Amino acid sequence: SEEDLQFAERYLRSYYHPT
Amino acid sequence: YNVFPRTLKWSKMNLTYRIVNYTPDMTHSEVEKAFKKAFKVWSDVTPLNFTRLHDGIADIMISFGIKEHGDFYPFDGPSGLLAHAFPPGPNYGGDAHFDDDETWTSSSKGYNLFLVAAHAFGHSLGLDHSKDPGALMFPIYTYTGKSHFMLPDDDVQGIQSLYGPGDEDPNPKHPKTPDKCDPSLSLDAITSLRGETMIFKDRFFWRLHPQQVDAELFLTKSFWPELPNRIDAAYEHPSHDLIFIFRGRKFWALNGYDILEGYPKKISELGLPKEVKKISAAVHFEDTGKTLLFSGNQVWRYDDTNHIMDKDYPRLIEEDFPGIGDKVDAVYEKNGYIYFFNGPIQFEYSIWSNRIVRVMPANSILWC
Ligand SMILES: [Ca+2]
Ligand SMILES: [Ca+2]
Ligand SMILES: [Ca+2]
Ligand SMILES: [Ca+2]
Ligand SMILES: [Ca+2]
Ligand SMILES: [Cl-]
Ligand SMILES: [Zn+2]
Ligand SMILES: [Zn+2]
Repeated sequence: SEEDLQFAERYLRSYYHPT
Repeated sequence: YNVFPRTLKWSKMNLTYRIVNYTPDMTHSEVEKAFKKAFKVWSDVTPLNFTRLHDGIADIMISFGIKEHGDFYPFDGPSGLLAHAFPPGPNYGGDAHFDDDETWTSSSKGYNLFLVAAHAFGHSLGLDHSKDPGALMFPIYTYTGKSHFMLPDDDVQGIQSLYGPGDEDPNPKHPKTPDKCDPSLSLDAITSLRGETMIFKDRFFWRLHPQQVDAELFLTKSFWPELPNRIDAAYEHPSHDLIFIFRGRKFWALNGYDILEGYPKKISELGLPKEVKKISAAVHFEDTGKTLLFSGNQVWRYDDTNHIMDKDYPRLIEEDFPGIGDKVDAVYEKNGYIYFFNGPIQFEYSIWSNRIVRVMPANSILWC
């Protein structure tokens, strides 16, 4: 199945700077 | 550093990228240049290579997007979210998207495309966020300064835990965040700000609140983008809410995050001679209105209340403050005690009895 594929999409990471 | 759960990493050293579309904020060549430079930060310290494709599907697909831009992780307009990236993997994995609602530059203004990209690509290669504030992979952006970019030690250690070293690091000495518990630690400058201690070391300062034992670590640029990374000396004017900061022959007056009108000034305006190249340390006393300015083995006393240097300076540190050696790295005072930092030691000095009363390690100011 595709438990293994979604794995990258959880760990999506953002980079932030406050307003 | 931190890596991704299950330690996601690429199984191949030869990686391809493609710039799918471009920001209008910069020219194609300038953008190609930033990304190339961003991949080199990582390739310089690893066995990895990066090849740019002009069509088709690459491992790292790069795109600029605004708000909802395809994946269901929309951007947020100006500031805030700058970009995002997926860990190693097929399809989305290794991909990076940049918020075009930011003004992307190759300068200090807007948001620096290379700087964000290097960070993003760290994710694309398997680094998670770092807790080290001096680390490229720190979750919060800071423009690092105008000098050439060196990848910090933490990120190098991180990336190399996945892929090993390269053959030739062009810049083998990588900047390490200072360790407050190292007994050899020596300090650049010390002051108070709103009750709390400010301890400067290289391009960092710790802020330490007296109700706390653990100091918060900041990049100096995160407070004051227009100030130097490293600084010589610092003092305060408690009432007035003012911090003064020295570096070479320039000084700033600071009210929180704001540089007062007419700074930086030249330290000559303070009445120092021309052969003074830097103020090594400085401290102000609220009750008398007088500041002490140290340089080499001498002291000046400036009268802040009448804006002139007191008579009979410079004097010798050896003569007015016997027993603390020949220089003063940093200096602050409280409750009638002056704390003189000289390499890895600090001398607690009693204004009251005019003598040293306690000797303790420098890093002891950080509850170490
Ligand atoms: Ca991909
Ligand atoms: Ca944004
Ligand atoms: Ca834009
Ligand atoms: Ca100093
Ligand atoms: Ca000081
Ligand atoms: Cl100082
Ligand atoms: Zn990030
Ligand atoms: Zn996206």
